[PDB]
Amino acid sequence: PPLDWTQDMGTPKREGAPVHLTIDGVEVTVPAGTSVLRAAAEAGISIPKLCATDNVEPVGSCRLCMVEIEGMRGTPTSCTTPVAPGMRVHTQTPQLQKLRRGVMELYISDHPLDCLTCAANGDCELQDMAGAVGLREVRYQAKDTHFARRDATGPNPRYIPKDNSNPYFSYDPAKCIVCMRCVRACEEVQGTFALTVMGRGFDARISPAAPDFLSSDCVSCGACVQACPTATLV
Amino acid sequence: PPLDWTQDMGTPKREGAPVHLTIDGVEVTVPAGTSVLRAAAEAGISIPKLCATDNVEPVGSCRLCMVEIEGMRGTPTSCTTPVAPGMRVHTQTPQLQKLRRGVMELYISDHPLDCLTCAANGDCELQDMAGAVGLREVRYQAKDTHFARRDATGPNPRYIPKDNSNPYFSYDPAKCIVCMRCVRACEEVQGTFALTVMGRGFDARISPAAPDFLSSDCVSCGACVQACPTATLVEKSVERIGTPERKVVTTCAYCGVGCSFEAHMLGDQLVRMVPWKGGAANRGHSCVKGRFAYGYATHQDRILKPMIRDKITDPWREVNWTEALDFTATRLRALRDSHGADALGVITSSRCTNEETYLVQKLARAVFGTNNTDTCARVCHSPTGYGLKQTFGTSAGTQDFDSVEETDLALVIGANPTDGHPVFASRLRKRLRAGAKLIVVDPRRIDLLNTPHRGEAWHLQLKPGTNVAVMTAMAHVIVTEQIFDKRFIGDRCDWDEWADYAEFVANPEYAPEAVESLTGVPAGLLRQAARAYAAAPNAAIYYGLGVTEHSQGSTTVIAIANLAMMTGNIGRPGVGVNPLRGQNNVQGSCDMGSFPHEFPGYRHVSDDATRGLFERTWGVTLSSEPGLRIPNMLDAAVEGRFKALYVQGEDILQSDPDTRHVSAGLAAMDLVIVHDLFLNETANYAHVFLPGSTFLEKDGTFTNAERRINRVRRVMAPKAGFADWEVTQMLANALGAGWHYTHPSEIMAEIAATTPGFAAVTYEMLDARGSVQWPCNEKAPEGSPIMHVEGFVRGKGRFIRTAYLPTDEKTGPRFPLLLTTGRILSQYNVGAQTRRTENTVWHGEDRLEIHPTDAETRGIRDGDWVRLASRAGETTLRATVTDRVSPGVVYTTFHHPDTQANVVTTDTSDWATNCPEYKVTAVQVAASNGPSDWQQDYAAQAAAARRIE
Amino acid sequence: TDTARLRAILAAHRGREGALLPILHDVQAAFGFIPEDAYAPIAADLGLTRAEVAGVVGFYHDFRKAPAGRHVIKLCRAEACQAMGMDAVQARLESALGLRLGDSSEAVTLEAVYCLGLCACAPAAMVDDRLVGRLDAAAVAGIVAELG
Amino acid sequence: AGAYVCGEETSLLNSLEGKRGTVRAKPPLPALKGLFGKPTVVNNLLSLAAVPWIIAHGAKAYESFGMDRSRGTIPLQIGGNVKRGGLFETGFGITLGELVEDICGGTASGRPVKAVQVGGPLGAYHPVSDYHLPFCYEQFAGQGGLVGHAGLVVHDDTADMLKLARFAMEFCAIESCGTCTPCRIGAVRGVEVIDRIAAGDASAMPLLDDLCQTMKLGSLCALGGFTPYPVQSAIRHFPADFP
Ligand SMILES: Nc1nc2c(c(=O)[nH]1)N[C@H]1C(S)=C(S)[C@@H](COP(=O)(O)OP(=O)(O)OC[C@H]3O[C@@H](n4cnc5c(=O)[nH]c(N)nc54)[C@H](O)[C@@H]3O)O[C@H]1N2
Ligand SMILES: Nc1nc2c(c(=O)[nH]1)N[C@H]1C(S)=C(S)[C@@H](COP(=O)(O)OP(=O)(O)OC[C@H]3O[C@@H](n4cnc5c(=O)[nH]c(N)nc54)[C@H](O)[C@@H]3O)O[C@H]1N2
Ligand SMILES: NC(=O)C1=CN([C@@H]2O[C@H](COP(=O)(O)OP(=O)(O)OC[C@H]3O[C@@H](n4cnc5c(N)ncnc54)[C@H](O)[C@@H]3O)[C@@H](O)[C@H]2O)C=CC1
Ligand SMILES: Cc1cc2nc3c(=O)[nH]c(=O)nc-3n(C[C@H](O)[C@H](O)[C@H](O)COP(=O)(O)O)c2cc1C
Ligand code: SF4
Ligand code: SF4
Ligand code: SF4
Ligand code: SF4
Ligand code: SF4
Ligand code: SF4
Ligand code: SF4
Ligand code: SF4
Ligand code: FES
Ligand code: FES
Ligand code: FES
Ligand SMILES: [Mo+6]
Ligand SMILES: [S]
Repeated sequence: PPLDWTQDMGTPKREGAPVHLTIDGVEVTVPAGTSVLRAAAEAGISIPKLCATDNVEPVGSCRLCMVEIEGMRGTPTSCTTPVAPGMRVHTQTPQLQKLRRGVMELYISDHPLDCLTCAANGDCELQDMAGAVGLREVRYQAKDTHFARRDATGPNPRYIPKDNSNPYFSYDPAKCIVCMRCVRACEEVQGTFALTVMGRGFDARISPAAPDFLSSDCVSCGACVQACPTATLV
Repeated sequence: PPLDWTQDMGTPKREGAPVHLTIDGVEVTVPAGTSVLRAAAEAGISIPKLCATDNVEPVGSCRLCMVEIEGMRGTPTSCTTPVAPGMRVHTQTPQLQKLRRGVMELYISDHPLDCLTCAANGDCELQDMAGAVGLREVRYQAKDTHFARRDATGPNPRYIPKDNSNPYFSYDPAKCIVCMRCVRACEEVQGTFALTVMGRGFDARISPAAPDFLSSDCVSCGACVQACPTATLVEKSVERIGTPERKVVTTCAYCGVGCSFEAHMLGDQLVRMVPWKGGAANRGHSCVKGRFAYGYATHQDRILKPMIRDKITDPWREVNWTEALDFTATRLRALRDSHGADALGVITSSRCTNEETYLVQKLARAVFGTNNTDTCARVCHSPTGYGLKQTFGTSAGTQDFDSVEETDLALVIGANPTDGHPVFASRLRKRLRAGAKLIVVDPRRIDLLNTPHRGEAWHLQLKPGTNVAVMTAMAHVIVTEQIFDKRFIGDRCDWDEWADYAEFVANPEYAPEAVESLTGVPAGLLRQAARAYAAAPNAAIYYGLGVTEHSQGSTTVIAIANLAMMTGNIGRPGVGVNPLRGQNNVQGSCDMGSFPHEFPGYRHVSDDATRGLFERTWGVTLSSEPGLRIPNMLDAAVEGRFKALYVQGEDILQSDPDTRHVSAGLAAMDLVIVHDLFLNETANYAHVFLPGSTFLEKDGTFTNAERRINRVRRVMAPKAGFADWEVTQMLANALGAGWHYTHPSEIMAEIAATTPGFAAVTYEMLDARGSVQWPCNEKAPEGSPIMHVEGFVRGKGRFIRTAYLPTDEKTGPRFPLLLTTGRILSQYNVGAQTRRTENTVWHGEDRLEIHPTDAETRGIRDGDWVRLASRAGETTLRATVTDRVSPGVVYTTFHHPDTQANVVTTDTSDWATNCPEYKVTAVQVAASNGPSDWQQDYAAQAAAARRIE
Repeated sequence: TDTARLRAILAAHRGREGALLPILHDVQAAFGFIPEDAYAPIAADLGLTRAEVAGVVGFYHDFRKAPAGRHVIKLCRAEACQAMGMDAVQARLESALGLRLGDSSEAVTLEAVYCLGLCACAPAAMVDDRLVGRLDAAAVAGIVAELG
Repeated sequence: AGAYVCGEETSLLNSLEGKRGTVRAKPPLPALKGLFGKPTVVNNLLSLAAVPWIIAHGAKAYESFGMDRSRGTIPLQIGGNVKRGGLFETGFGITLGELVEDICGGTASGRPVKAVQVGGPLGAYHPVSDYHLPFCYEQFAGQGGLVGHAGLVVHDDTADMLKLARFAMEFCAIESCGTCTPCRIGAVRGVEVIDRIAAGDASAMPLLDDLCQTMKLGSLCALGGFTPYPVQSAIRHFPADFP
């Protein structure tokens, strides 16, 4: 049976002419607009991804699906990089390994180590992409965080308390990576723009324009939930 | 297929009557002793477990597999609770949930939250049982911990720093839960009690009685690792590289046991190799070499492009395929027209698959137009295939390795399974510790004798060479007395011959009381051992190179089979005459020709009925005359009338005797191709070179000692671009044959078509069944786990009169001592694959196990340099004083080339198959400083020849 | 000379059933502790492994890993002896010798035993193989007097 | 060799075998497979001291003394702060009221008794109010307690129940094979929890109760299954000492 059913490919399916390419030394034939990530998925060669889901269109936020492509400069993303004929792409080099480790380092520098007593243990797309890439050390002695209730000199202003107003799911932003799948889903899939991103940068926090989800335009449907990898929305 | 393969059930499988029960409202029928946990597993209802594994027996340590059972009080464990009929058990109530949460709470109260930057993330059996049960809060403000470096008031005394002394795995006790699977495995499974639990209670820490693992009795084998759930014991390749995603089943390129593995892969980078819980050969166990040593395939010294010289003194020249093959075939045809087709030859590699083997022998017969092929088996277990052929009808084993489980006695002649065949020795020790008995006939105390919790043991520490005398005396004892089985003789064997044999053996000259002089073994001990062997219900013989590699190997093997037939220990699980084959696909190789006197199927070459079949199948005229053997090749080429040679996957220099002679014979050869991975000692005299492929890059099969055909899969991609069968057909087509193969499945098909036994063999079968024993025709479709189960192959066994011929390698004044060559666990034969790994730790230099009293008068001390002044050469080596060996005996190892050991070794060989006398050589060990005259020149040559341009 | 004694001990417990414990007892009685130099031969004789031996040694408390002082003082810390004022005794004694509980020396070694059968004669102790009871804060003077 | 846990049959016969006193699980009983895999009959001294007397003087005579279920004489050992300590062998049915106030007088210090600990440290702290409680396995097992080797110590008003309840876990901690988790860790954690209670925290008592419960239900041997009784008893009988 299809793979779309059991496996979460990266990007949506596209229609077009057949196109041949070589993912990590493996021949693949797929429609034109189809990405590198989906193709690599179809070919069995898995690439590290956190912000890419089939339900929605891809966005280069995690930067963890970087690959070396012959004829390109640097380490472009597979989520955003549509295939082309005769394209030869490499999926795992030392460089990419280093970069991905660095990115996860940055992520986890702002994440709590509540695995092993978090709800989404065994089902977090962050944990398994942190073990995949091969993270073993975090070097940033962080001071500015979102999870820490108590900073130095007092309470953390960045800390946003949980929101269990909804009787079916809960929002703990302490564990939010800003992949924005939640937003993308409520806006592309469902179609009721109840979620947005309040802020510019590190101060960027997901939020419905209201004190709580319930008060919002959010009805339910756990698309936001089905897509959150990191137990923030659970 | 079975569930045992993919899923880790709780407890081992038990045999017994069927028993019906209701696990969580689901009916299950399983053997009696079988636990609740395993049953629940079989039924799909999973129960939370951390300390329970199938490899071992269960222990109620975690307390997380608690269940409510009707008719019991409290919350008993499933690991320890055997089923009973009409039992109704509940698996998930509120109570149990609470308790399990509490237990995990306690666990994690003493665990670091380094998930998300721990090695075993995604593969920790603690993490996933902490999310399963539903842990969400820890309430204990802990002060006493093991992980915390810094406590209050100072450092933590409880903190034990990491231990990376081992180059393959690491021990971080900070994350230890004390499930003790590690211990249980090293003690139940492997059988070397290297691990224990130091302390009482919270202070209980796993530990080997030593500063570090390396210093310990721990060899390797990552059973301890395969079982640790919590990254405490972890493979380093998983620390560096990430945790893997996919798995691919393969086999080991070693040892002939056929220890099946599943290679864990993260893309195309090989992270690790872990046993599969399949193959009757290995039930989830291994050794160091297979588990860890797979790094030769990624060494800088590996060669990836063809090279041609046109003269050995001249340097190499990195070259593409086409012109290389052109040059090759040109020279070949030239020589074939000049000196004749019989002036060519090949040398197959057991290390290779059976497919490539078949192709090579074809290349040698169909193309070149000769029968001059051979392989490594001339020197390992050729006499076997003569004796067992003259007696039974097959040049192959008799039983599986699962048979030993049912034996009540083990007689071991010429073997050291702890080093040679580790995974077999494990299963042997498992049985020894369970009451079975042991007789050992080596002159060299082996570690099988000093196994822990051993039952009874007899040791016949004899003088090397005198191996048939002892057997004859055993038989003399058995016949003088009346212990043998008459029913068996009358039924499955002949009687006319039994009488003659008895009348021969019954002679008092072959009695233990006389041989004691020349043999060195006592008399009473021998009598006792014989009585014990003859008395036991199910006894089994496992022999190796102590019998074969001698001037009387075939004779000895025959004597052994005679004993086995006399006593009645044949044609049943638990008994037999098992030779321990060595290299992988030695059996496959010999089965697919690779002998100069036979075709695939051990069918002689002079058989017109077979030659016709093959002429028809290959569409070419074949020869009826048998080809040369390696020694014959070399003598010829020295004398002439032999000019070519296609050496596949074998080092004819370091791994063959009378090194001087073989070198002089290899030099006088206008062409000697090589088809290895690395630049071997053989390539120092070469004109051509072709890269090969490792078992990781290949695809095909391996036929092991128990005749099992394990399947080999492709995980990596050939770095040189082409595997070995590809290269072979390249060469053949370049010569003019014209084969067209795109996948070795086609070849296996060809084989099934030509030779009998493999007619039912198909890759799909191997994939589904898991494995096959090669006698698999329309008759015995599943396979033939045991040979001779119903009458022998020739129809009737044959009794043969064996006698002890005094060897020609006797000792004298200038060569007073003897010599023996053998093995080590860490390193393989020449270590081309293994010296290029981190196993140079346990063994980085070859050493000489000399006896003290035989050293004192010489002035030897441990760590001193000595010389072996033998007849056929001379060599320098570092010494090691040990009471392991008997006085007047010496033991060496040939794994390292820096030491040239087979130069000492002499040309003397068996009478039938011409297998050499490795295990006997009159030598003179003395003290010296200057290394040698030979080693210098050798290094000079090797240095002036391994240079590229 | 230690090897000889050890061999003697091992010979004395030959053929016995589960003779590890007795052998260790005797080895301890001989030297005063189980030296790591004597983990191996025991195993060699009994067919065990160094590990099993060390584990046994580690589990049980009565097998010394390092030697004690010239004198030894075991002091119950159990229920009963606690009831009739063991704490005060302990305090006085550890003030006298200046050695707290569990802390040893070359001179003495104060430790706990957790019962002696002197549950009526509640405050109890074992000083150098001699039992003492009814240890009020006075007898401690005599305890220390015969014990420097 | 100085190990309380070796009082358990399995550990005992493990220690006989030359191994380390780790308790075994009980799919097989020692009677079926004990010492060296052989059938073995393991018993207490008192149970083997009555055998000769029984078979000799007649079983029926031994069957006379005692209660309906508990038959024969039992020794009551009486120690700690008590005037007349020692041993008292008698038929069951006698109250500790009599045995502690009438027979054995009162206390050495002359003070009253606040506690009486039947059984060892695996046994509860019965106060004076339970003087209406005759000795027998059944009534004592049912009245939140235990009678094993009939141990009996005494404590006067100058005792601190906190200290004792702590010593209990400290015992279960220092005496522990270290095989199952609820005595390895549970104990050395309870000893911190009790300290927290001593401080005054209120997030401890329920924690303590849950701990005790999992130790009861989960632990493999009694030493980590009976350990909670002292604690819970000292807490529910003597609340004036546990803030
Ligand atoms: N780790 C590891 N595994 C291996 C190998 C390796 O090198 N390293 N080698 C592989 C191969 S190719 C081989 S052949 C196989 C089998 O290899 P084995 O069958 O294990 O042969 P060896 O270990 O050389 O020695 C067998 C024993 O017999 C002793 N012996 C010597 N002379 C006599 C004699 O006259 N009579 C008797 N009764 N005994 C004698 C030898 O000294 C030694 O103790 O193992 C395979 N497995
Ligand atoms: N003194 C003494 N001499 C002995 C013995 C002894 O006990 N003592 N034992 C004898 C016996 S038991 C035997 S088996 C021989 C074995 O001795 P060898 O014939 O040396 O066998 P190996 O050590 O496997 O190495 C053979 C070569 O093939 C290469 N190779 C490995 N895998 C592959 C592959 O997949 N494809 C290709 N194309 N090449 C590959 C290896 O790298 C290596 O260079 O030694 C014999 N000589
Ligand atoms: N979770 C917990 O709190 C646990 C507490 N305990 C308790 O500890 C107390 C005493 O400890 P044990 O002596 O270890 O157990 P036990 O009291 O159940 O066994 C009594 C003695 O008789 C023997 N025996 C038991 N059943 C037998 C049978 N069917 N046939 C023949 N012999 C049999 C045993 O070998 C043992 O020596 C018991 O009351 C038990 O309930 C024991 C296990 C766990
Ligand atoms: C921690 C612990 C300590 C024990 N100590 C003893 C003891 O000292 N004496 C004893 O007879 N039973 C003791 N037992 C009980 C034994 O398990 C077993 O029941 C007893 O030895 C059998 O004797 P019986 O048949 O006379 O009861 C102890 C049990 C446990 C769990
Ligand atoms: S969201 Fe995922 S990574 Fe974060 S704490 Fe929970 S399980 Fe761990
Ligand atoms: S659950 Fe609410 S917020 Fe989430 S996608 Fe649905 S409507 Fe939007
Ligand atoms: S709430 Fe979940 S899906 Fe939305 S940005 Fe945060 S982690 Fe991503
Ligand atoms: S061992 Fe398992 S639970 Fe412990 S830190 Fe590592 S991944 Fe997490
Ligand atoms: S690797 Fe093998 S031998 Fe070494 S400690 Fe682990 S189980 Fe024992
Ligand atoms: S080292 Fe691993 S297997 Fe051994 S007790 Fe610790 S966690 Fe268990
Ligand atoms: S025992 Fe032999 S076949 Fe098995 S892994 Fe080791 S070397 Fe390979
Ligand atoms: S409760 Fe303690 S002493 Fe008893 S079996 Fe468990 S760990 Fe061992
Ligand atoms: S991985 Fe394609 S951008 Fe997130
Ligand atoms: S789960 Fe059966 S005891 Fe560990
Ligand atoms: S309690 Fe210390 S004497 Fe028994
Ligand atoms: Mo071999
Ligand atoms: S071999």
